[PDB]
Amino acid sequence: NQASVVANQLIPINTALTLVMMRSEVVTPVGIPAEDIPRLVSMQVNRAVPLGTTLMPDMVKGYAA
Repeated sequence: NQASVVANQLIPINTALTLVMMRSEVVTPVGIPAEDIPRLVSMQVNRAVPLGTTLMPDMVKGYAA
């Protein structure tokens, strides 16, 4: 079971991510892993991502693979 980066807090659109708005939890589908948690710091999202939402790389502008 691979853990992904789920939203730990209410992340609004046009806003940067933070350690507080990130956590390691199992979810579906298998998106971004919890290994690049510090690499996806202060990353602006294309849309609004609420709590309990798999963080994908396609949505994260700048983050690829």
